[PDB]
Amino acid sequence: SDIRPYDPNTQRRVVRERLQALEIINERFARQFRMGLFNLLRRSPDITVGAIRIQPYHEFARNLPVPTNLNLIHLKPLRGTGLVVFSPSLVFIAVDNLFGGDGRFPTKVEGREFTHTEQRVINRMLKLALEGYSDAWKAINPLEVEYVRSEMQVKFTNITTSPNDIVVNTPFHVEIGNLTGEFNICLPFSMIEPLRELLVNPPLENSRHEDQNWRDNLVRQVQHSELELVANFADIPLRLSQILKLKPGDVLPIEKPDRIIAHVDGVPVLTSQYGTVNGQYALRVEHLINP
Amino acid sequence: SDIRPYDPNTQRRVVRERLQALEIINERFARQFRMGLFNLLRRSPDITVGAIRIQPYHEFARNLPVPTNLNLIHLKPLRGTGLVVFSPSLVFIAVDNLFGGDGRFPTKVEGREFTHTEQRVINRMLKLALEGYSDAWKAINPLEVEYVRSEMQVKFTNITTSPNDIVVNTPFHVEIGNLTGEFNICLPFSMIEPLRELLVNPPLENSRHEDQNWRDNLVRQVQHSELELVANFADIPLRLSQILKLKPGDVLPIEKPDRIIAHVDGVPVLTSQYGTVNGQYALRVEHLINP
Amino acid sequence: QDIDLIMDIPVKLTVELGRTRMTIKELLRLTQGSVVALDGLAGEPLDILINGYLIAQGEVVVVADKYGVRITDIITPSERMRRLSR
Amino acid sequence: QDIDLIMDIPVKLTVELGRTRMTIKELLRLTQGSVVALDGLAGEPLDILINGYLIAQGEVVVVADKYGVRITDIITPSERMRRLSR
Amino acid sequence: AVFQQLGGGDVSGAMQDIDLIMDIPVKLTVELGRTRMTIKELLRLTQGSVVALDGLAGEPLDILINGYLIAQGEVVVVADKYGVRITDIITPSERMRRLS
Amino acid sequence: AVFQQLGGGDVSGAMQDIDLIMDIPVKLTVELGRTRMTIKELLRLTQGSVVALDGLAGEPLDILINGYLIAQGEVVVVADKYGVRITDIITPSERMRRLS
Amino acid sequence: DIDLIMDIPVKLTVELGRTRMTIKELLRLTQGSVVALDGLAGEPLDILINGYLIAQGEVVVVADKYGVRITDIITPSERMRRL
Amino acid sequence: DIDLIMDIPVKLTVELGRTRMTIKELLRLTQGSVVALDGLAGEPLDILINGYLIAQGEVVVVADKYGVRITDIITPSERMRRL
Repeated sequence: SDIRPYDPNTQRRVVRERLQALEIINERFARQFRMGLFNLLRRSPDITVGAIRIQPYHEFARNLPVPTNLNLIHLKPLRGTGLVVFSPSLVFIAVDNLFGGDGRFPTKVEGREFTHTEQRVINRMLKLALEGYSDAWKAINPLEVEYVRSEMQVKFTNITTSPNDIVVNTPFHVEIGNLTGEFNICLPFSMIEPLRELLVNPPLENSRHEDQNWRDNLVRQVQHSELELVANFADIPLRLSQILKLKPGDVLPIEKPDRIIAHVDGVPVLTSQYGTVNGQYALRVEHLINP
Repeated sequence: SDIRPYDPNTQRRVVRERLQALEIINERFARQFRMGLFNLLRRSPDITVGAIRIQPYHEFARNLPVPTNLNLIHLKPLRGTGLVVFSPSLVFIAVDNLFGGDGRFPTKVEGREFTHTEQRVINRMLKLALEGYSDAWKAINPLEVEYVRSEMQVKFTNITTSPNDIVVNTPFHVEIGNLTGEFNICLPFSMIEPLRELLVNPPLENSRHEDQNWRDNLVRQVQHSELELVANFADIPLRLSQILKLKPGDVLPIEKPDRIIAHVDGVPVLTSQYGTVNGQYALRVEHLINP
Repeated sequence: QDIDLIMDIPVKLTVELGRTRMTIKELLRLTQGSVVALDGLAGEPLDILINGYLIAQGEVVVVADKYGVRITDIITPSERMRRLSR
Repeated sequence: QDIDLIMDIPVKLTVELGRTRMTIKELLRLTQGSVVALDGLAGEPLDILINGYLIAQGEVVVVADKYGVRITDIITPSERMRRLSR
Repeated sequence: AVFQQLGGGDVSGAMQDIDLIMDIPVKLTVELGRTRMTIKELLRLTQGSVVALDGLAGEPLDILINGYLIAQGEVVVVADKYGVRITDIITPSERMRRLS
Repeated sequence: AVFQQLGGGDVSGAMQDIDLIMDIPVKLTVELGRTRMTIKELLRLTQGSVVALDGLAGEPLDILINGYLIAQGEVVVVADKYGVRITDIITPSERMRRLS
Repeated sequence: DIDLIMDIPVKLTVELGRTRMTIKELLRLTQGSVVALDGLAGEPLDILINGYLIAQGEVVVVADKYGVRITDIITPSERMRRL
Repeated sequence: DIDLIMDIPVKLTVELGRTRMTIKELLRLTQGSVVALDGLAGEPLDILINGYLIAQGEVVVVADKYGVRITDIITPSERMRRL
């Protein structure tokens, strides 16, 4: 028997789920970003998509280097705030290539911050990155990507209510010539959760008309399914002691039921007034309990 | 006695069916594609039609090389999405012939992707391929072929709801001079299924008027066939225990039948009110159960 | 050879108005209000069946404002054999 | 095996009008004022339950201008077993 | 007197369409041959005896649905399973030729 | 005479929407196979015996909600846990094919 | 009298999975969606007669046709626990 | 008669914290706000049956599922002090 003391703040919540739809969106975005980078840098980059990592937010934060450009982005209409992380190496490579450099010298990063010119270069790159990501998402679910803010430290973002929240991280590796760099795209699981059934199964070559026809027929098929409806006349609170002495012939007082709740497996569906019709216990339906 | 444990995801569904109508459509399309290729490449290709393979989709996917141009096509009005697979060898041969090459050097493929010019050449070839396929199908069943999307990897298509779905694959081998290549046409069995009786028997030299006259006479011949109609008055649910103690003289309570279902071999055909006419148990037909 | 094992299994019992055999022609021209007969005289006991297998015979009876089947007899196999034979 | 330990724990008792089994179709077209029946004849004792477990049977009685359940009997397990069986 | 006496229900009759009755099972049966024979030879029959059929060998076989002749086909063997190949729906003239 | 006699409540009927009843638990059940068999072989059954099912091996399995057939799926194994993959909602024609 | 109910046909089923779901969940299912089953792999499948559970047994395939081996017949002691 | 109430289901809960607050305080709480608990770390969690306290025990996790070890059952002497 395994029995160990409960320790809070321990990484005990494990939620592993393959995300095929994200697995293809990543390659589509990588292809779009590669040509965007070719268009900008006038060079030939190769982007390798890494394995999607489903990890608590503080793991993602601690693995990041300091300083690193973080780009808070809004993936409307999905409520939340995603993050696009550009490594110092990648921005160094881009600035070197733009400003008359054939990347001859090795990239040197020693905690140096980002100037206004570097920030503008990163904004120019991030415009292409966001356009590519939006186009890639457009195939499955049309989303609009808005860049709201850029930061350099990790403690300024806090896109997760708690550091133990679970986020989805995709690291890409971009190589230009001999130089290499990496950049990540992190989405909080709260944003993805309404689209889990969409992001879980691999996409199929269908149409929106076919999809809506599918659930329509399924909805119609569901209607022909019998349910069990239970009407509760009264709910009287008695102690255990009363129940054991309880014996036939006793009278347990109850209050006036103005309305009768009808529930299916616990969930209330109807409130209706009791009655007798055709020798049967009947209910006069008064109100369907809408949410 | 052969008895082995049930293992899921094993290839246990075998559906072998000769498809003569596809067997002739393949040659018609091959002839059309050969002259189209002669018209384009200004050379003399020979296309050999391979044996049609009826195989699960993941067998077709795994046999394919990487990368390979995949062309998702819509064979409307048939619901589904077919695939036209152009091998790297064939597109290499076509590009070499178009751009000042007598195919002197051997074709070399090392996982190289397809550029925009190569994609445009493949689109030009696929236009002829789709025209030839539509013309070949036009003889048996008039279909319109639409090219919707092209991809390079295998995981982007997913034209089968599940990888174990069954698809029909036709590989053709195209030889130009000493150089050779191949290309496949894959159709999910869901698209073919409504046309199975058409695609199974070899075509006959008849006319649409003759075909419609045929089923018309057959329909008229079918009408003179007696059926067995059974009317169900009531359906009472009793336990086995009641059935054994059940003995003559007992009364089993039944509910009001508002309408009486009339079924042939299980399938309900009529609902009609019971009655007595001419000393016979009669039914006043109220509604034919249309689907 | 257990007995209590299947002593509680439920079965569904059906009762018929009657047989009749009628072709596709008349079935297609049946309209609302049309009347079709059956092979049984009004008065014979209806056949009770389980899983499409003959089990009993009985007719409907009106007691007060309620309905039920009054079983007449239980068919022995010998009778079942002549049922199939004729 | 203590007795006074749980001698005072409270339980909540519920009473039903009746069972009924009705599909999504009729449930969605139920409107205000619509009447739906139950599986019990008007007069049988209602079933008293605790935590969804059968405990008793009794009906409502009017004494003066007040209401209460008059318990008829206590179900032994044997009865409970036939309740599940049928 | 529970059953209510129905009468005068001969309103009209008109074929509606053949899809109202579509998914109704049919009993299809292919017939090898026929032969008119009396009880005389009938009991003379023992195990291993051979009864000649009126149908000539190799002629198209008869196809019936619920015992009603509709078409004439030809027998073929596909994957070790017996199969008939429908050739032609019979004509009213051959129907009566069959009757006589 | 405490209960008040309700009658004439058949006002009308019209589907409202499928979200009034949404968060109601459904009893989903996947079915491996079927077989029509009589009590004859039923008691003949002992421990370790094998009962053949009418369903061919590898065919799509049936999915029911509250015992009502809605869809046909395919069985898959994910992380050592059994799972069905919904393939197609059944048609009224196959529903009746199932009935017969 | 045993002879009468010793010949009657009955419908037998064996269920492979059992899951409880809301309608948000059922509607969310699309084509190709995978639905997890409460039942672990290898546990005895329920065997039902006209919807009535009588036995438990493992899944086995014989001669390319689905089948089930009757591991045990459940005594009504487990029926209380079935609910 | 003991047999009747020896089988009935009942709902069991264990509460980890207890705090008294006004509404200014409750409304002020936002997303991510941390609410302190009067209960010190390591003190026995209350165990309630249908909202009725019967026992006290420590928190322990077994097989990745929450649990509690019954340290003691409170005699009604402590109930006066519970209020």
